[PDB]
Amino acid sequence: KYNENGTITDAVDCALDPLSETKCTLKSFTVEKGIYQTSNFRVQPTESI
Amino acid sequence: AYTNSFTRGVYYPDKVFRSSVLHSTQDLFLPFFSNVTWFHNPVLPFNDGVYFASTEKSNIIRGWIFGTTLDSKTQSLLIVNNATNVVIKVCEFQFCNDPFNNCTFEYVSNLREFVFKNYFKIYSKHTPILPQGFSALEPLVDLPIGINITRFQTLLAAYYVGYLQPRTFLLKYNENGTITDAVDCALDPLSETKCTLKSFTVEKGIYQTSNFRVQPTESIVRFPNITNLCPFGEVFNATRFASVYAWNRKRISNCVADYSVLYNSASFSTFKCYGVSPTKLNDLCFTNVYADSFVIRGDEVRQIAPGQTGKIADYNYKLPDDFTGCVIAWNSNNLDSKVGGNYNYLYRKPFERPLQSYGFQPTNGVGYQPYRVVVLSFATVCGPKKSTNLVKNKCVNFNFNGLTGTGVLTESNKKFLPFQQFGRDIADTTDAVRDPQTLEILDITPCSFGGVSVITPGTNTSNQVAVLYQDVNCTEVNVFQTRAGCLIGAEHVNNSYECDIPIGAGICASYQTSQSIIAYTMSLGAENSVAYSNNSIAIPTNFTISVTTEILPVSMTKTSVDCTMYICGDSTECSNLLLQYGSFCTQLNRALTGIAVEQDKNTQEVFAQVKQIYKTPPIKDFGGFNFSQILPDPSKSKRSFIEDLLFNKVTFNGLTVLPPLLTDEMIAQYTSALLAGTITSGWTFGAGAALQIPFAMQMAYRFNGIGVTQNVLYENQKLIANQFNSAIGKIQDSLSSTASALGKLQDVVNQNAQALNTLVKQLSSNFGAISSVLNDILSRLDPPEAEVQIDRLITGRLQSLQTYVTQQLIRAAEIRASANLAATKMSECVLGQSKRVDFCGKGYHLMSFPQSAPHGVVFLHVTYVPAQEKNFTTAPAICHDGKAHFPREGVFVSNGTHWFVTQRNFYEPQIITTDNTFVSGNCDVVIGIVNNTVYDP
Amino acid sequence: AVEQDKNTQEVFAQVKQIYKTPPIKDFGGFNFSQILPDPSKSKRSFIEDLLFNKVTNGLTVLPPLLTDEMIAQYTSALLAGTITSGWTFGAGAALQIPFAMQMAYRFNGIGVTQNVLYENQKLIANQFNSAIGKIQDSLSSTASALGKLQDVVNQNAQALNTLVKQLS
Amino acid sequence: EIRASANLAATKMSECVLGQSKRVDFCGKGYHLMSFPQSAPHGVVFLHV
Amino acid sequence: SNFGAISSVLNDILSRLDPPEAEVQIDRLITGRLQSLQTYVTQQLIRAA
Ligand SMILES: *[C@@H]1O[C@H](CO)[C@@H](O[C@@H]2O[C@H](CO)[C@@H](O)[C@H](O)[C@H]2NC(C)=O)[C@H](O)[C@H]1NC(C)=O
Ligand SMILES: *[C@@H]1O[C@H](CO)[C@@H](O[C@@H]2O[C@H](CO)[C@@H](O)[C@H](O)[C@H]2NC(C)=O)[C@H](O)[C@H]1NC(C)=O
Ligand SMILES: *[C@@H]1O[C@H](CO)[C@@H](O[C@@H]2O[C@H](CO)[C@@H](O)[C@H](O)[C@H]2NC(C)=O)[C@H](O)[C@H]1NC(C)=O
Ligand SMILES: *[C@@H]1O[C@H](CO)[C@@H](O[C@@H]2O[C@H](CO)[C@@H](O)[C@H](O)[C@H]2NC(C)=O)[C@H](O)[C@H]1NC(C)=O
Ligand SMILES: *[C@@H]1O[C@H](CO)[C@@H](O)[C@H](O)[C@H]1NC(C)=O
Ligand SMILES: *[C@@H]1O[C@H](CO)[C@@H](O)[C@H](O)[C@H]1NC(C)=O
Ligand SMILES: *[C@@H]1O[C@H](CO)[C@@H](O)[C@H](O)[C@H]1NC(C)=O
Ligand SMILES: *[C@@H]1O[C@H](CO)[C@@H](O)[C@H](O)[C@H]1NC(C)=O
Ligand SMILES: *[C@@H]1O[C@H](CO)[C@@H](O)[C@H](O)[C@H]1NC(C)=O
Ligand SMILES: *[C@@H]1O[C@H](CO)[C@@H](O)[C@H](O)[C@H]1NC(C)=O
Ligand SMILES: *[C@@H]1O[C@H](CO)[C@@H](O)[C@H](O)[C@H]1NC(C)=O
Ligand SMILES: *[C@@H]1O[C@H](CO)[C@@H](O)[C@H](O)[C@H]1NC(C)=O
Ligand SMILES: *[C@@H]1O[C@H](CO)[C@@H](O)[C@H](O)[C@H]1NC(C)=O
Ligand SMILES: *[C@@H]1O[C@H](CO)[C@@H](O)[C@H](O)[C@H]1NC(C)=O
Ligand SMILES: *[C@@H]1O[C@H](CO)[C@@H](O)[C@H](O)[C@H]1NC(C)=O
Ligand SMILES: *[C@@H]1O[C@H](CO)[C@@H](O)[C@H](O)[C@H]1NC(C)=O
Ligand SMILES: *[C@@H]1O[C@H](CO)[C@@H](O)[C@H](O)[C@H]1NC(C)=O
Ligand SMILES: *[C@@H]1O[C@H](CO)[C@@H](O)[C@H](O)[C@H]1NC(C)=O
Repeated sequence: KYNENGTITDAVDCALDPLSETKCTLKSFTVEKGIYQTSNFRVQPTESI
Repeated sequence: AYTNSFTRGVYYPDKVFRSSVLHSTQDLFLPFFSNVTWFHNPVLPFNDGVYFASTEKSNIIRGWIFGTTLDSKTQSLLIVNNATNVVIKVCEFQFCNDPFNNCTFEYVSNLREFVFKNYFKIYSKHTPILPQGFSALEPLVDLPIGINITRFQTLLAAYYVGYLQPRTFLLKYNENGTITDAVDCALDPLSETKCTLKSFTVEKGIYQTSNFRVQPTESIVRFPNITNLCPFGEVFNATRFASVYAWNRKRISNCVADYSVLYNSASFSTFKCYGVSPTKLNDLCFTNVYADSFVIRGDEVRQIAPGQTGKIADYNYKLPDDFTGCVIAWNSNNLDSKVGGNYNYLYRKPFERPLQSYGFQPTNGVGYQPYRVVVLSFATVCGPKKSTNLVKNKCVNFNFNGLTGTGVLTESNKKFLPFQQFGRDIADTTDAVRDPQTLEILDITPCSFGGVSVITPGTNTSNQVAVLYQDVNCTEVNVFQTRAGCLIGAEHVNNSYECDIPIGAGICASYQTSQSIIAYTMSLGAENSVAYSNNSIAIPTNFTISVTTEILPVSMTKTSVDCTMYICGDSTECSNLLLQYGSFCTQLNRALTGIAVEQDKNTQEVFAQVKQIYKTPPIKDFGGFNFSQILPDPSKSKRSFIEDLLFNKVTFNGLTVLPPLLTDEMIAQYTSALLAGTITSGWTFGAGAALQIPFAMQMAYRFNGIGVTQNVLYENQKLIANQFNSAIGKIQDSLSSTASALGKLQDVVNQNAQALNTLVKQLSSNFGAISSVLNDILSRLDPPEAEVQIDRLITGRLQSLQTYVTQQLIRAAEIRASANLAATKMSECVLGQSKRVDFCGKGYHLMSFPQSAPHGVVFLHVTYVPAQEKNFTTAPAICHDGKAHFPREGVFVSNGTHWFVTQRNFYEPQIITTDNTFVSGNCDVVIGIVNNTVYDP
Repeated sequence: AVEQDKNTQEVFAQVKQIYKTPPIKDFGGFNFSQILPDPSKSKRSFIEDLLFNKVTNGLTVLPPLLTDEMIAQYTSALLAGTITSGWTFGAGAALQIPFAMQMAYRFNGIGVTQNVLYENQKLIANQFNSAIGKIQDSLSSTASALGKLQDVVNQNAQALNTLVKQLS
Repeated sequence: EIRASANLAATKMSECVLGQSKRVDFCGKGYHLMSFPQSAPHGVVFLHV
Repeated sequence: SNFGAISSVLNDILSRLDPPEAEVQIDRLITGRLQSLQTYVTQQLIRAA
């Protein structure tokens, strides 16, 4: 978040928690009441065959 | 002797397992119902490949020979089954005239079927018992020989030989991956329909499966007939030639230069071109051509070339090393040579013009003879492009100067100006041309074409079809010519009927009685008339209560597509490239999310008209009206008998489906509440509080609302309740009997399924890429090259999603409009009594009941419809004491002796009294007024 | 293309039977001869002819299922019903009614007692007849009167012309 | 849009021609009595009385 | 967005490259931006309906 003088005054770490994910998805520091789709859960491979 | 191959000649096209799927493929298969030669030894054609089959008891046939000669010289393929094994060899075998080294390959291992096709592969099947039936042959032997086979011989019992063709088949794979059936897409128009629809079953209707296009039969090439030629005869047939030191240079320009004379002529000792091919000189064009003409000694003619040295090449006549042109020369021993010696020819940068003479004499050797040499050094000098004759009134491939195309040439009426060679239609389209040889103008009519539609009854009834060729005549293609096109196979019938399968322009087709496809002008309904007069009125004396069913869609499947997983499924390299498109991926996700939300809004707006959940009592006394088939069944999902009938008649790539907020039970609770409200409190629950009312009384209001006095209901209450109960039973029979009753909901499901199926199928497309599979690109190419192939897939897949989303949004607009209408109908039709004609079905609307349904809502509309009527004499008014009496309600009628007053929607004559009529104006004013007596109580 | 035939049928095919008018035109003084089909000619009314006369690569065009004559038959049937059986052919049977009585209903339907119609029937019929003549003058004089239909045609023509020109 | 227009036209024929509309300004200005349909190129024209 | 181009800025492409290559980089931006307008217009027409 850049203010009027171009100084970064805030930030969202998009991997910190599910609310941060919502804030990054909506490109906002405020999230309104509701349900939002932000990602896609995926099981990762553990072996190489 | 020949036999019918029926459906034999199918084999597994590859080594990939498939199951429970209809797969379309094109390969060399035996065409269905083809002609196979029946043998019971000769060398036969192989063509593209061979279908071979035999029926044996004693196993006489042992093998085959394949090749081009079957007689040494080259390799032949010998496949022989002998004793306990099979021996395959491809040696340069010397065969007997009547059979029955340098080897590159050798290998050693009742109805029998084989496929021998090209390297060479063998497919086969062996079954106990040419018999009719179907099975698929499987690959057993792969022979990577690279051997040319044009002919083959069978080594010896009956056998059949057919030939394979590159035609498309729809192959049906069962649960175990066995091909159990097939459609030959080239067999007939029904097979084409089955292949087009990717199904072995075809529904009744008209389908466009192909396109008819008239092909050109010959080509026409036209150029001006050589108005200007260059004088090559003044160079090669010149009376006198110059020396090599100081030669003649003639300029060749502004002409058609025909070099076939110089090339083909046998008078030349040599003809060689350096920069260009000597046989392309008439196709080529040069800016300028110059002829350098001189006489030199035979042995020195070899110096007239690029890259040469010597007396001529260095001091007299030098050519460039990058010289473009042709050197032509011939002996002049009988022309220039003289007995005492011709010494008039003298010799010493490229083309740059002390000296000695040549002693040219007729008696010297060949190397000492004079040769006349002409060098043509190479826009204004172009070759004689050849023309052909022009053919009119046929489809041709034409070429007029620089303009080409396909069409039919006919005489025009277009007055081209003296300098105009070509013409155009409004959309920059060639309409006519001027012939370059003859000053005539010809119109170009595009060769006839149009869609090809197959008209068919369902395949559950008949496999007979008719074919309609759209917007064409019956010359280019039991034939009926109509405005819509040329219909072949349907009979023309004079009698009109209700439309079944539409053709267009007033024409429909059907399958009727023995039965055949017919075409006819459609009927718009029965012809009738109203028995109108100034003094006659028809008034209903009886009525029925009917129930109709109106089926409306409310919602779409709430699909959702993950744009990243769809395009770049578990691929980091693809995702990095996908991000170069900014928000395009995000926009697609947002658009689909918005629709999924809208679909819950549609359902809520349509069903949640009531904020409370109402239920009927254990008391079902509604005055004889039986609602048990529309009310929820308490022993079960809590749905009615009709609701169950409605539901029972409708059916890993980032594509998922989200559930609706309101489930089938929740909707059932809303339709239950609305129904309980409708039955026990009428419309009052809609306006506000649910106010209980006896059902018979509620109906009294419903009847007054349509102009039928309440006493009619009570006097005929038993009749009305019985008609209602019967009508509901009829609804159940209709819904149970045919699933087509709910086509409107099934159509929504089908369109959404097709949209999703299309989106998945597009994943297999290459879009110009080396592979449709992202993982196969990544495993083959390094990033500098892989990224290009991936971008091709991203553009195609991203474009596919954009197409899908646009279609879903437009379709959603239709569904939303339907949902808005359904919501409007429920409020005005169920939670009230609509007066809008044909809004709640035909008749005078009384009441309606909602029912739940998959992806939509179904309404049962209960309406009042006149059943029986009589012809009454009428008048607008009656005369009493000279004053004009008008009815307060209803009309005046006469039975032939007495006048009565009665309500318009039900005949119920009353005595005309001062309490039934009012007075306004008089008998000298009202037109059509008649004499009567009005009773005064 | 299929949808466009559905639109046509939903709008015009609203009557189960094709009804014709009688040889008598005694409709209480109301003159409908300019909206009824001309029996001497394409079986269309005088006004319908005015309406029609004011509207003007791999690409083909399919005909409609219902041709101008089929539409004319439906408008004729609907009109015959409207004039001789009022609103009842809509609900069910095409019950005959004298035109003056049909209008009496129509007047009561707007809160005006039917005696007004009969007392002023000559005036009302004359005003109606005049108004229809005015419709004909308006349609004949002002081509733009049907601008909505011309605009749909123009938009479709432009869409096709754009598609073809893009080939260049 | 054409479909929506056709649906409106169909509604009008059913309520305005076959019946007697009580919907204000649905069948033109004034108190609606009756209407008559006329055919037209690519559409329908109504005369509202 | 780059849309496959070396730069999202048209003036940067023109200042850095001569036409033989600049036209390629520009064509990539034209396809992407033309596609973006087509997407926008389609959404405006549907929303407008
Ligand atoms: C309402 O109609 C249902 C039928 O739709 C009646 O139920 C049937 O009653 C008969 C006689 O007892 C049984 O033989 C049938 O098997 C019943 N059918 C079903 C589906 O249950 C019901 O009795 C009627 N109720 C009233 C009050 O008339
Ligand atoms: C018209 O209706 C009147 C009234 O019902 C009929 O006159 C009656 O006819 C019955 C015999 O069916 C007599 O018993 C009554 O006394 C008659 N009433 C009067 C007032 O005369 C009359 O017959 C009917 N006319 C026709 C042609 O049906
Ligand atoms: C109703 O009956 C009366 C007779 O009682 C009719 O009045 C007569 O009409 C004729 C013809 O114009 C005159 O010659 C008589 O002198 C009139 N008689 C009286 C007493 O006025 C009247 O016209 C009839 N009306 C209808 C509608 O039939
Ligand atoms: C309806 O009005 C038309 C005029 O618009 C009448 O037709 C005219 O009839 C007269 C004879 O009385 C002829 O001289 C005219 O030439 C006709 N004109 C046209 C345009 O046809 C028609 O007769 C009237 N019909 C009714 C039932 O009143
Ligand atoms: C910008 O700087 C000025 C001082 O020059 C300060 O008064 C103002 O509040 C600053 N604005 C922001 C958003 O930090
Ligand atoms: C095979 O050809 C003969 C003509 O020689 C023809 O009569 C017969 O019907 C054909 N059979 C099939 C199956 O095509
Ligand atoms: C089949 O014929 C070949 C001829 O080369 C012979 O070598 C082979 O042994 C024969 N097979 C058997 C089972 O005898
Ligand atoms: C086999 O190849 C040799 C050359 O190595 C050739 O001379 C001989 O004729 C060939 N065999 C036959 C049957 O032609
Ligand atoms: C196979 O032999 C034929 C001559 O019978 C010849 O025309 C054809 O080109 C040959 N094909 C190949 C692939 O050698
Ligand atoms: C698959 O094989 C099993 C075992 O032979 C058989 O019972 C089953 O019917 C087969 N399925 C099909 C579709 O033929
Ligand atoms: C072609 O020859 C015809 C005579 O057969 C002549 O009339 C015509 O003008 C010639 N055309 C050209 C272009 O020379
Ligand atoms: C030279 O004359 C002969 C005989 O007439 C002729 O056949 C040949 O084509 C002529 N050569 C050229 C270049 O015209
Ligand atoms: C349609 O054909 C199937 C057999 O594939 C049969 O079971 C079904 O009853 C038939 N339906 C009708 C309506 O004849
Ligand atoms: C083309 O169709 C018309 C009917 O519209 C017919 O009269 C004409 O003869 C047909 N043309 C040919 C060459 O048969
Ligand atoms: C219709 O009937 C006429 C005789 O009135 C006859 O000439 C014509 O061929 C018949 N057409 C059909 C399709 O039956
Ligand atoms: C109407 O017709 C039915 C026969 O379907 C009869 O039972 C009923 O009594 C009749 N009602 C009247 C009012 O005529
Ligand atoms: C009324 O009279 C006409 C003409 O005779 C006849 O066609 C019609 O069927 C009659 N209506 C009734 C209800 O009898
Ligand atoms: C009703 O029509 C008949 C037959 O044309 C006629 O004799 C009678 O006078 C007409 N009635 C009125 C009131 O015009």
